[PDB]
Amino acid sequence: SKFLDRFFKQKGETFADGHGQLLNTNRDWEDGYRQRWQHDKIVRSTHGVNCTGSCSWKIYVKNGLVTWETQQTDYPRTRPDLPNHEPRGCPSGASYSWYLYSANRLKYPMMRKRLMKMWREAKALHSDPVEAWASIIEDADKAKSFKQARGRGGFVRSSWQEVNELIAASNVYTIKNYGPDRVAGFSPIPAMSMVSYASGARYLSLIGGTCLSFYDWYCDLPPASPQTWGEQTDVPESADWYNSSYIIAWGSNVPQTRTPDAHFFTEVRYKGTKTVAVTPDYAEIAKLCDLWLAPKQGTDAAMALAMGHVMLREFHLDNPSQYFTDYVRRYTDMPMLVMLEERDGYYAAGRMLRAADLVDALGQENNPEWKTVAFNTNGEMVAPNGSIGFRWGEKGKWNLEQRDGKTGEETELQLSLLGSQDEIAEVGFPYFGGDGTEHFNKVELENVLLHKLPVKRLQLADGSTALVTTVYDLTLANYGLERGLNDVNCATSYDDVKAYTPAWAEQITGVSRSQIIRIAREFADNADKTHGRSMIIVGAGLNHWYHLDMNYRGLINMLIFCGCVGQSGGGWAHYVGQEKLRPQTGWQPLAFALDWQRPARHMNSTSYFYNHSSQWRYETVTAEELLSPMADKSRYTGHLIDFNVRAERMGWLPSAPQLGTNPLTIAGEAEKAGMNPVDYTVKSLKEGSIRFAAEQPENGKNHPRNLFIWRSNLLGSSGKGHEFMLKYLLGTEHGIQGKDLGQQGGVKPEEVDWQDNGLEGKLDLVVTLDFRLSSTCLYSDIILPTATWYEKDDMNTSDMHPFIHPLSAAVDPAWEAKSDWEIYKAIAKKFSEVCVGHLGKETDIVTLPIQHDSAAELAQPLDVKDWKKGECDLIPGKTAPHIMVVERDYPATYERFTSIGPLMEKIGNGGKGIAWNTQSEMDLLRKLNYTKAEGPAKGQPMLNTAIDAAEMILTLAPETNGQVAVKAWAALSEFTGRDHTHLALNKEDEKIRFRDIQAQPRKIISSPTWSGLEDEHVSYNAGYTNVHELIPWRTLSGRQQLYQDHQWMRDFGESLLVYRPPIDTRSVKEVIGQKSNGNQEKALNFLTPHQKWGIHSTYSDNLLMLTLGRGGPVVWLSEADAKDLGIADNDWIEVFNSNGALTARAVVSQRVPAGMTMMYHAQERIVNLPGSEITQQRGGIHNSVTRITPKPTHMIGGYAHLAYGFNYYGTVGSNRDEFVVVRKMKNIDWLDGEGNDQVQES
Amino acid sequence: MKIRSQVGMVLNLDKCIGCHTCSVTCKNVWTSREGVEYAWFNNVETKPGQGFPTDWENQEKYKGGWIRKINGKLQPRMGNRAMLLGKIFANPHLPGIDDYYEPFDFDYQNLHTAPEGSKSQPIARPRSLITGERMAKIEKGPNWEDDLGGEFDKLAKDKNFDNIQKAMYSQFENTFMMYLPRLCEHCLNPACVATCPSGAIYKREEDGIVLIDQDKCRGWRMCITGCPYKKIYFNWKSGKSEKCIFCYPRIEAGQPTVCSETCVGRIRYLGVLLYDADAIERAASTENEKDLYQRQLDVFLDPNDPKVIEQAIKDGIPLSVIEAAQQSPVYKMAMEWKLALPLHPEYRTLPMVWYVPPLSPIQSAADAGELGSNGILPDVESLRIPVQYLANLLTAGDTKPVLRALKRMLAMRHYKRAETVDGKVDTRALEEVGLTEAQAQEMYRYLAIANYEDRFVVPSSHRELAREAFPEKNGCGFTFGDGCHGSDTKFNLFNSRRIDAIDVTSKTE
Amino acid sequence: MQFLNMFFFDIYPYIAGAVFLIGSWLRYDYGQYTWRAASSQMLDRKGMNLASNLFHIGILGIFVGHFFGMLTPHWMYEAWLPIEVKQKMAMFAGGASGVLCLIGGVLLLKRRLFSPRVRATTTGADILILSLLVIQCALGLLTIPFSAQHMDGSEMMKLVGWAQSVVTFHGGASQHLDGVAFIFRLHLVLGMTLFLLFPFSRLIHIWSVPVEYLTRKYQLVRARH
Ligand SMILES: Nc1nc2c(c(=O)[nH]1)N[C@@H](/C(S)=C(/S)[C@H](O)COP(=O)(O)OP(=O)(O)OC[C@H]1O[C@@H](n3cnc4c(=O)[nH]c(N)nc43)[C@H](O)[C@@H]1O)C=N2
Ligand code: SF4
Ligand code: SF4
Ligand code: F3S
Ligand SMILES: [Mo+6]
Repeated sequence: SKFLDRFFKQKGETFADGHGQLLNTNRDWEDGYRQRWQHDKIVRSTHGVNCTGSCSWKIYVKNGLVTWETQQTDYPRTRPDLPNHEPRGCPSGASYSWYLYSANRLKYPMMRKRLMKMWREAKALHSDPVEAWASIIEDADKAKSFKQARGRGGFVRSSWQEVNELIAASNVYTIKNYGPDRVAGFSPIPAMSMVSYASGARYLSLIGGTCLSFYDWYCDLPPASPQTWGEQTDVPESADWYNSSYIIAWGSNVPQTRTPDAHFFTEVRYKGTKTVAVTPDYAEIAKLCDLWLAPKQGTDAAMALAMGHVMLREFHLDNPSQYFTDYVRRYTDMPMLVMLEERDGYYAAGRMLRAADLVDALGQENNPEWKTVAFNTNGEMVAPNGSIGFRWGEKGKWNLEQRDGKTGEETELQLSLLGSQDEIAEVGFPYFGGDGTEHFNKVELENVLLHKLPVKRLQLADGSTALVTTVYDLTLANYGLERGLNDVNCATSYDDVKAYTPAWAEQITGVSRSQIIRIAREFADNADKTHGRSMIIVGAGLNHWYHLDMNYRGLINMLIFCGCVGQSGGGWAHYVGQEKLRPQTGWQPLAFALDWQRPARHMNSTSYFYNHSSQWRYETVTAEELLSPMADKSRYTGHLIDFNVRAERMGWLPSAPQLGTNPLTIAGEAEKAGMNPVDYTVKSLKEGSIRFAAEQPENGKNHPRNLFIWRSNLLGSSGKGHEFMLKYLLGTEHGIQGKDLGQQGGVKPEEVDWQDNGLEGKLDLVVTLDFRLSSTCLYSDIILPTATWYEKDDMNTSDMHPFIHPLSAAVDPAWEAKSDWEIYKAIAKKFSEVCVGHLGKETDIVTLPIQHDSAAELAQPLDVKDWKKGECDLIPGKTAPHIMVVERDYPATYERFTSIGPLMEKIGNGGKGIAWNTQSEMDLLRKLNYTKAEGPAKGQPMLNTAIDAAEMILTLAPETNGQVAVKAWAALSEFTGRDHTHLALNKEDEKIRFRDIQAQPRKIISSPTWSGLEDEHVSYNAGYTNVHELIPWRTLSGRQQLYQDHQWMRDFGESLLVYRPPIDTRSVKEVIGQKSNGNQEKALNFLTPHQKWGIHSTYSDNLLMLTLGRGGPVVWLSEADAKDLGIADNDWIEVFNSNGALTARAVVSQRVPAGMTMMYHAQERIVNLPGSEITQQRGGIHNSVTRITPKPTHMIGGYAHLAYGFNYYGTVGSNRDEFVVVRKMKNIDWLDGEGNDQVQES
Repeated sequence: MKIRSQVGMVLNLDKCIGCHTCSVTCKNVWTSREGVEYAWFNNVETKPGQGFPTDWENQEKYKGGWIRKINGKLQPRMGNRAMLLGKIFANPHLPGIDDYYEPFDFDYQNLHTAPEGSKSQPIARPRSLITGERMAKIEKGPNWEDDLGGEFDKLAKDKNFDNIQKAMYSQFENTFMMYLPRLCEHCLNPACVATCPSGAIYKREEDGIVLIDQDKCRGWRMCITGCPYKKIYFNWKSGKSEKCIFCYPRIEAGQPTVCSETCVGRIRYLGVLLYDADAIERAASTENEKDLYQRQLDVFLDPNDPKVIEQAIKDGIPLSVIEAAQQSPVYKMAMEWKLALPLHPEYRTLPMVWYVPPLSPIQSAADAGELGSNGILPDVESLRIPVQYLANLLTAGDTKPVLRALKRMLAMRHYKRAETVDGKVDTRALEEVGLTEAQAQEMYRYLAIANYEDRFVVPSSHRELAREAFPEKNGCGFTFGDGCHGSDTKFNLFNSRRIDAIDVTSKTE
Repeated sequence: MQFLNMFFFDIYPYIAGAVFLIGSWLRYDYGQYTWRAASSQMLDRKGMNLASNLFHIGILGIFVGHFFGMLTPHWMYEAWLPIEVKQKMAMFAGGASGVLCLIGGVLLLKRRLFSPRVRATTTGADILILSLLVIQCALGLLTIPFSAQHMDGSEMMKLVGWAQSVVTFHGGASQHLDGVAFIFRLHLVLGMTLFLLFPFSRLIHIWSVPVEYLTRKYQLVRARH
């Protein structure tokens, strides 16, 4: 009895001279918290979100429910001299548990009421579902009635049976009547959940639908990478930062966007490493550094150029560094010869010299036009090993051994011609540092700066003669280095305001010249002292600008000049999205059904949405204004989209839909014409009887009709030009504020049909899979409840660390949810039966652009030829896209989906320009996954569960199977003539199993798929293999490309890097003041760095994140800008421009520099948003004010390192150049009929 | 002389990345119930700022902690026994829910059930978790000032800016921000315990964790004012107060706390500290408040001293605890290296959760600057975070121990760079701050490499001593409701017996 | 009438007393987590300082008065404090307390019922117990003018006769009440009722008045247990 207990005895000794008393009383009550902590079990799982985190967590189940999570700390430990990874994690991660039973969980499949009513009424008149769908979609008033209901409520509970049939029926109808490529799916970053992504991609591939890209679309793809290295993206792991003795975090908010890895950065400081933060605002990254530089946003390239200048001057010219010199001699294209073109009174840098150009062709019989030329220290000319020409057609010479491509002897390339020139020529270099808006400082010089370059005259194989010079010489001139020829445009001192001097950049950037000099000096000095252990961590701060390539090449040159790339502790550390799915070649066949059919239908998303959401109809940027001043302006006429269409027909970029005619009918017509399908298509393409769909995107048959969205919030996050998507793709009300080309009476494109009244509501059916009702879901027709990351099996890897671990089901999916894998399996199943009678064993004609890393990448060597313009014949695979024949067994879709195809055995497996035999793997898989008892796939391994699929990926990939890893290195050894098998021989027995990684995360195996090593003595550092194994970079020259000689690159003024001011989107001056609410309006730069309280839009509806943040959508403004506008902290404000409007609350702060505003990326459109005073609609989101604007240099294809590849190259979705109008809101109307509205005075 | 032990915590602010992961994990496990949904046992605040609750550091307003009277005796600033008792009907200092923030939720179901034919896209508005009424606008939150969120003249109200001319810090170029994660200090001389009328708050003997007995607490809500760190939160629904429980259920078996094991930055250190409980009052009543820091260090005992080891044993300290104390990272940072400092020692509570001040980028100067005594690395004088600010926070306004810690941290850096870049031995910086090579290499091991086993050295609380673990092992958890838990007398009105106990006594002795 | 008389003043008082004591004991042993003052101050500080002090300081005045007035025997200084002197005190001293009490309580009730945050988080018992106390206080003050008709302390003697018979378990307690003013009957009934409802309301905090604190050592430490 606690009552009786109250009855002196429980008093022990006092202490501290009567200040304390020790009591001997009951403490049983303490059990109260003990029983809260206790749980049923812990399950290992991770997060399927795009964060690069890839952290393993302990999922706690208590009372048969998921209650919380804490980080796993059992990662295999790193070397003793390196700190370990545990515990990783971040705040969003720690709050995921909230989703499972939250008020925003999607529990059942939902359907728009209006659509369900017409579906059930249509089924009553059409026993066949395909014909039921037809009755609704071919009726203008029916179609319109549900497309205009999108985003306007009315969701009703449906069932898997009902939605699966409607989806299947719709897919069948669309494929049969318009074409397979009229059905598409969008899902990004597969590394975060390999099999979950594979689910939809596999079904779509089998049926021929298009698989949209994401790396370029999100602007994570840094085009500069493919340009310089011929690699999409490969970077050192975070652990490697700890081997660096000098680091610069440039436009990378490490502690906020790389949270789980930040400690490597805070800890390496204690080892003596100096850190420098470069951000316009006082970002979180600054708090952790020794120095904070704040250049004006968008001007960073300027700073880089200046720093490159000092480095070249001090460590290359004055007191030449042995390490740097040898480094750029052997690893860059600097010693490579460039041909000079004759202009008017001066020369211009043309394409690079090729073996072919010389008389005897330097002895190069094979691909002589694809091999670069240089001078050895003995004045002799030579074609050195490694040029892209040695990659195909021959073997043993595609390496970086400093040898003569002809005799095979040891040569030494000379860098500068200065000292053996035949004369001095004056070469013009484009200069844009004088252009730009009023918001950025500029410096006037000349659109064309002339420099004195040392040259030599050569006798070309065609009789003519020509002047040449090295990339090196060309590079020192571009940087403004005085070399003794007394060049009025070269610097005389760092204070001389010339082509890229510290004094010059001080004006553009605003960063003190002495700061630039000091840090440039320290960085290079460090690199010299450590042999390349200087590193730059860069991110979206720079990569999301229209001129991201310049920003990046600026940083890249600094690292190359100091020989930092390829060395542990040094290099280019690019971190954006989680694009490093390590077990690549094991995963590709699963996700695109390459085990059954080759090829699939990949598409670069930026061009896709630019075209279909009709964002081109509002384009304010012209190609002309981006042209080099030394380019023939008349050779580049047309709308930016015209260049895209030409690029497509030339085999450079992918298409979707591909042709203007159903690709399933082309074969039947070739049969009648008496010729095979391929030839018949080329004849029709030349004749014009069959056209590329891109030419007429609004005729009614060339726009996608069915779209699947999963593991994406496209219409509330990534969707640039949100209002345009709502209007042209969805057909609902929108908030676009500006007029189109037609309304302004501008010049119409010369490659695409024009029509004043654009086609709206092109999407017939939008299906979204998710566990929470996102913004995308809110605007869909069908919502499919999918399983959370704590309710399914899958795998995850990242660029940050080398471990591969799983996602596991702590419990079975709650309510009626299903994993993405099971959702698509069921759809493929219903599809296989519903399609019977409409589709059988069809023959599909598929276009495939010229692929990088394939022999065909060697397409157009010297210039650009448009077959449609008669400049050459239409040769698929060279001057146009490959035209492939693909057989499809629509009734067998499900059986193929649930089994590993025969092609892995018949043809083999491979990637990155190499192939190997993978028979043994297939035999192992037959034992692990079991085999089909009968049916079309009888005897093939099974793919019933997500686990079978995961095992497929593990067993086939070289990164997770040492056996395959050796066959892979063996394969590459044939190309280089050097043994690379030793890189994985001591791990040949290694085989990573799904269940083993559930017990403990496993480190992967060194693979030719990447350029870094998974070793116990050296950390993973990108480009390490190129530098240490002498494997070439997949570039024209084989070395790191400083000089881009493709026609377009030259004419768009980017053969060498140069400063380019932020572009003018002209999205403000046309609407500012047009709808005054009485409050002052002001134009500000609209920046959207990634947020702290979520990852993109995921977690944005998470109450924990919302409570730690500002309770909903907010925008940061400087104190000065807010005070000028009369905005107080937390006031309702409105940000808008030509593209649309958004509403939010303000965060007034001192760390935000005047002139800019920041709406941290993805806070979406479902929580705490009032109506807009501009559109009279629900306030919009951050992408309501942005619009896609492609850049021509990102459309280049069929040119070695500049050839297509899913997520490898393509137009990007930049957005930092954007400007907006800001103002304090007046009327705060919620548009909900609650009568709970407010008004902000003054 | 009475030796007692406790697992202390040291947080390396220089490594804190202000991510709040520590706050989220604590919330998920301990305070997700209605009544404490607004409570954040662990919370992180960005400085300059007033924190959570607003201006908790202002003791003239909130009345937290102790005061040393003229006669030299200690008294809680709240008032003596009678003064406090005379404020019980209505605590005149009690912080209101608004001082924290009004806990809110959103109407997500509106996105789901929005009727067909809505005139505008449906949205999810906020609702009070206290009234359930619609909230017109959210005007506050627990981390509302995150990353300098707010006008400088507002954030600078920060109590730590006293005696500092702050004007210069409102200039863009002189901007600075740091992170202050905090939980309960588990003080040696806790004010909360001294301010609870019913005596429901106590310090556990074996591990020094301070808890609020949920059975005995009567909801007099004075302890809240009593705590100068405002880390006790009133559960508005249960009517009782709750606070960080230092994750005792885990500590008891040797595990790190949740906010310790989940710290993404790897900045938290857990280690035993032995102290003389008999010296507590004497130390906390020292005349000059700039001495409380050193006076507390003097209350801590040397674990490798056989005199202390023998006394600890005689006083009941488990052998594993003494051993853990001898390899305690907390002791190495507070006693040996002098890198860790207490939080607001002037409250006179003898806080047991210490901090290592943070470094920061160098300040703005006329030119690119020059090589100081540490070469390219910073000198302590160039740091932009005003040291006086840090001192008001950690050392009662005395800048000497702050500079010493910062200087040593930079010294370590200087030495390591010499070693790893130049490949040379250069102890110039070390000698300047009084560190040896061995001390620097050890500092580097714990701070830089920070192996899991070196950050957390938690001994068992030995729940088997002085109790009966066997019958507990066999019967704990069967919560059928026997009504005999929580009392020492066996008699109970429901005529029942404990499920986890043996009531059939041995007759064989 | 005679039946209802014996029930309310001979029987009921013992029912309410048994429920009060056994209810308190039972709830103490099996409901420690529910044994709190249930402060609502944090949710709305506005007016609580004045109202709560007014109510508590007054209610405690009455309690001291009621306690020594009816439970203290007569032979105990009947010369220095005869019945009518006690009445004089109870009317002015107690009446003033009761005025402070009624104002406090009324303010508290106005707040509990109309302060959004307090009303949204209140329990029914909190409204019922506070309403009955405000009523019991008004009733109490209303008896003042009735006791003023008998300044000789003849009325007070009857009530004190009853009370004392009840607590010494002497049967026939209701007889002492023969002819007393009705208002007094109501006050007694509603008052004992508060005792009946005591163990099932927030009133249990009264049991916990922290007297021990005045002589307690500041620091507390609990040993292994
Ligand atoms: N917590 C969290 N983590 C995530 C994500 C998330 O949504 N949340 N998403 C992923 C993904 S997909 C990406 S693409 C990255 O996180 C982007 O991060 P990053 O730090 O590179 O970009 P950001 O755009 O944020 O820019 C970083 C900082 O650079 C500054 N800045 C912005 N503009 C500029 C500029 O023009 N120049 C320079 N030098 N700096 C500039 C700014 O302080 C910003 O915070 C990554 N992990
Ligand atoms: S969201 Fe990403 S970074 Fe955060 S804990 Fe999960 S996996 Fe790690
Ligand atoms: S988890 Fe660690 S690094 Fe992150 S805020 Fe908390 S204490 Fe700082
Ligand atoms: S004062 Fe004591 S009674 Fe409870 S509310 Fe605080 S622990
Ligand atoms: Mo990204």
